[PDB]
Amino acid sequence: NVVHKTGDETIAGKKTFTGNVEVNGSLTLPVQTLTVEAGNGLQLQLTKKNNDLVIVRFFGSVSNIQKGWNMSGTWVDRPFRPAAVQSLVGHFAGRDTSFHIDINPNGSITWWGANIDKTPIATRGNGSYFIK
Amino acid sequence: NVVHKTGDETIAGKKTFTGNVEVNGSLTLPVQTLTVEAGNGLQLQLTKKNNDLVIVRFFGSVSNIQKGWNMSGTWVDRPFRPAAVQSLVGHFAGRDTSFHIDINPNGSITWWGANIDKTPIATRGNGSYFIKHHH
Amino acid sequence: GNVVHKTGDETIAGKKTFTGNVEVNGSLTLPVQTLTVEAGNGLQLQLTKKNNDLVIVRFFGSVSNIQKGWNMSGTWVDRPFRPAAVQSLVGHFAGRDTSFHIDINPNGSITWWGANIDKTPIATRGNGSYFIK
Repeated sequence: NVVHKTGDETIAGKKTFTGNVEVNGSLTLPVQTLTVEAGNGLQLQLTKKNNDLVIVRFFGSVSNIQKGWNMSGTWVDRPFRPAAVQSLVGHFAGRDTSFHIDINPNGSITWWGANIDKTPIATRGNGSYFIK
Repeated sequence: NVVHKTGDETIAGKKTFTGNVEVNGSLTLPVQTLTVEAGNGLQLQLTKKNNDLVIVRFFGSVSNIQKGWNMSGTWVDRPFRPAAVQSLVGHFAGRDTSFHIDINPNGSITWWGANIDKTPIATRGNGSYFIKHHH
Repeated sequence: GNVVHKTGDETIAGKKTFTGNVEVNGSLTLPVQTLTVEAGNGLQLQLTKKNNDLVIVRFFGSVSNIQKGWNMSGTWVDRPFRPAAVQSLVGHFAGRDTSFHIDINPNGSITWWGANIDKTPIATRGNGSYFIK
């Protein structure tokens, strides 16, 4: 039940390192992913590592929404919801223009681009937030 | 004075794992937060993990600033300053338009949106940088 | 003695799988690599990759003579920095209200997804993050 300086080993218990720790190989942490059909044609692909850092990738295209409106689709599942509202910037493919969405702590998503009419505009980009 | 394969333990010393490490529970690293009234109505909420990765959340509303001007507010505290100038993109709420700011290693912030006249414009978004961006 | 101690600087081989919770009060240092890319059309990327997974890209340079959906006509991203899946990274034009994005593709090519840019260079800046895995 001792940890050695060689060999593959499994280690249980809470280990608190008070100093500097270096890893020269790979550090593997939990990863979870989620796809959200957020509404109005917007899709989010979320990847969460260490139950904290989330990178959101925008897909789809948005139409028929105004600033301040919540997207009319599926809310972000509980394990991806941030503790505070997170504003994620995205870009309209092939344009000079951008938008942001807010992912609210309840999982709802609020649109904060300009109003978009019936003509969809492709939405892309990566945004990052911390859950805690 | 020995680390075991069970139990809660505290481990002092620089420990270098030359191979692979996996953590199946939570990995807790240092976290520090700071709110900065940057100037010109712009507010930054910074969260720094592992004295390295920072996510900056923009709040407030900017007015009366020209491109390339330092913002006329509070400088970023030393622990949050990057080693190289970092450009963080933000978005004006309810608009098609965006800006960026440069967070300078000295703690200052430079505005790099368009010139903004006296009417404030709400500023939002998350941007991330490494303090230790270099190998 | 081949055991890890609760004191002292020590180097430790073997894959160590911590099935529980781990806390680091000092700094955790993971592998870091950097790359500068003249991506084409004046666009420059400075990339930092940590743990062979998280990448922050920093845009520099000034872009000209590029159309939407065209691949940029410069150096492709070196293999170690390529994402598994296409990653769209938003950038900002310095001193302007306008923005762009590029797609960093799995082969290291980069596709321009701003508006078309004619002969006059516009300065490009900003950070974007992605996971390789």
